[PDB]
Formats: sequence, C-alpha cells, structure tokens
Amino acid sequence: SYVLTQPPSVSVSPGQTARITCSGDKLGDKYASWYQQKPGQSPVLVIYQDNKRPSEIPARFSGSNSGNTATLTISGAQAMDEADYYCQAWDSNTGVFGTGTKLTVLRTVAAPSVFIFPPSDEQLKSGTASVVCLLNNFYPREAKVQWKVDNALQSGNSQESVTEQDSKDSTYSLSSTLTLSKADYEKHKVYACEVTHQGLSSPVTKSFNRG
Amino acid sequence: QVTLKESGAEVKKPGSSVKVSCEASGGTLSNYVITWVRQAPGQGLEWMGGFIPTFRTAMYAQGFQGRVTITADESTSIAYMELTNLRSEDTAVYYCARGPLSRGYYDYWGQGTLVTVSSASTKGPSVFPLAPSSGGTAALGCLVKDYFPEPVTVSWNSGALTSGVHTFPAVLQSSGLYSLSSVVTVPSSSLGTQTYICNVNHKPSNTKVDKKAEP
Amino acid sequence: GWLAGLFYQHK
Repeated sequence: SYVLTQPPSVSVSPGQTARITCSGDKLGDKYASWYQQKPGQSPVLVIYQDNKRPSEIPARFSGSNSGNTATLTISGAQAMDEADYYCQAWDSNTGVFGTGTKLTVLRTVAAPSVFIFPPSDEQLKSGTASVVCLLNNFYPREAKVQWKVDNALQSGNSQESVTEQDSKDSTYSLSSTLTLSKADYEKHKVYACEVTHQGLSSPVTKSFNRG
Repeated sequence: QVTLKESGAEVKKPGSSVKVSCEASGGTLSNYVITWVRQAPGQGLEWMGGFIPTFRTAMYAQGFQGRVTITADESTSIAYMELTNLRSEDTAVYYCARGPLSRGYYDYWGQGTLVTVSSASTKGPSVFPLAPSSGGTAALGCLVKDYFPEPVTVSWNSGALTSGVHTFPAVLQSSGLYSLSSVVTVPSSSLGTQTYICNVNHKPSNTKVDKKAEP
Repeated sequence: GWLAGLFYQHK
C-alpha cells in the first residue's frame, strides 16, 4: 500500500505563509495534485502537475514537489483559506489521496456569548426534557461547558457539537444538550450551564428556574 | 463551468447494492475521465476508480475490484457508479469528478451523494423551538431530535435568513438516533417585531416541518 | 497495460 502522509493540522496567522507538506516514497518522481475542501462542500483543484494553477485559483497558491515531499504554499493566508487540503498522486495505477490537513487561520481571542434554552412544552408532553446551552462566536476552539442541576455537577447525560471556523470572522460556536426524563426534570429547580474559556476572567453561568 | 449533478441521499441495507448517477449539465463526459471518490464522515478522500466513456475502459482501485462498476450513457451524458455487497463501512459521501485524458487530476466535481448503509429504520425528526426564558443580542433556534439517517437540512424564513445562522453537526444519541440544533442570533428588540421560522426537511422520511421560535 | 496511461501522466 502507498501512504501519502500530511500533518493533521496546520495553523497560520493572517497574512503569513502556510506550508502544507505531503510525504511519500517516490513522490518527486510523481506528478502531485492538491485539493481544497471547505466544511460541507465538494473538493476544489488548487494545484496540478506539482505547480500548475487552474484559472480561478489566486496566485498566492503555489506548489513544489522534490525527493519524497510535495508542498502546497499559501502566501498571505486569509480566513477565506480555512479548509481541509488533500495531496494526490498516482502509484501502481491507483489515485492516492493524502492523509488531509485542516488549515486553521488564527485571529484574536473572542470570549463566547452564552445562552441557555429551557425544554419546549411540546417536548415535555413527549416524556423527555432537553436543556440546550449555546456558546456563540469564540476563539480559540478550547472551551469547557459544565452542566449543574440544583448546584449538582452533571455527568454522562450531555452531548456537544462544535462548528468549523466561520468563513468571514474565523470563530467557532458550540452547542451542548443535557437530556433528562420529564420525571427527573420536574424533581429540580435550578438548571445551569457554566462556561470556561481563555477569554473569560471568571466562569460564565447562565441559568433558569423550571416553571 | 460544467456542472455535475448527483442523485439524492439514500439509506441501504447491508449486503444490498447502490447505484449513484452523475449528470453532466453544460458539458460532455466524452474524451474525458469520469472518476468516483468517496468520503466517510469526518474522514479523508478515497479514490474508487475511473472510466473513459469513449474508450469504454475502466480502472478500479484494487480494493474495490469485483464490487464496483462505473458506466455511462452517451445520449444523456450521465455516468453511473454501482457498489454491491454493501457493508457499514461503505457509509460515505460519494463524489463524481471529471478530469482530462492522460492527466490524473480532477477539475470538476459533483455535489456528492450521502449513502448510509444501515439495518435501522428511517425516522423523521421531532422539531422543538429554542427560545430564551441577555442584553442586546438574543439567540433563537430549533432542536431537530431523534431522526435517522442523515442528512437533515435546516433553513430560516425559507432561506431568506442566512446571516447569524449556525447549524451544528448532528450528534449520535445512545438510542442510535441523530439529534441536531440550528441557532440564529438576533437583536433582542426584534423579539416582538419579527418572525423567525425554522424550516426542517428530512428527505429519507419525506418529512417537512416549519417551526416558529417565539420567546 | 498501455490503457493506464489514459488515466494519469508518467513523469
């Protein structure tokens, strides 16, 4: 099997140069291609034949392939460039895509805006209660959400999901859901979402009283 | 640009067969290489094989050989991929792509088709509003709970509202059903002067729900 | 064989 190795993640400060490597055995002897894939979109050809650029591709994108390594260079990296990048070369009559690299474009620290949503009446009629906490527009990605029901630390009854970096402002948003039975939900008063992030001097608590 | 249109998302049982179509609109598949590439959720791109309609010759990845078939219809300019003996690991987005002859790169790609391989039953989501019980900005949203399979599309005000919208990746619950949330941040003053309706569509169960999020 | 050449460029 032929393996094309790429670093899982690469970070760039805006305006600086991103270099994404692709490592393979006889790579310099093969023509390398590069694809850009934005979250939830199809791949886009950015480089072909090691260093050729398609018409619609900015001149800040460049390629090179020597020895065992091909490199995709993005000069003056922008928020516009946040995507997964895949190298591609042929071996033993098979198209081989590289491991893939997520390119993160840095920005200034932004503390999240915190919101808590009680379960709807319609859901309480079903037998379950989902309490939702939203952490909107923060940077960096690292954040801790702690659920507290009547000052009691919850565990095993919540799931979370984080968006990819925003295409314009380069931030993340996080949604966390605490699921309880209607019966356990009605045995308690205070429902709290406690948030920790780099941009917060103290933890931010958002709460509501059932009823 | 040549547009490659692929067939709709599908749920298939393990051991069965799937056929994905790839229609070239505003172009031809003749004198070109048509290739199929797949992507499992949160994973990388995997080349399946290629076909040249004009020379009637296919080349399949050694690992898909005997299980995949790439075909094309000349009069319709539509390529097809058939994957048989489906396994859970075949759950992926299937992409069709076009490239030049004697050049192993792909300049045009379709939108992709999500093929879920499962024994589990199709189930439409329950849609609940997320409304507050905040200063100048408020958040509203819709909780799209207990659905199977993926995907679910969410829009606000029939697609007119796009700015400030965050649709979160679906989470797999312990029940094996999917749950997703979609939020919008709006001025607090607008909660009494404006209407916010989340539109949810789940094609596998042919479910369409419009839900107003009011405080 | 020689058909593989229609799928990619040899460098």
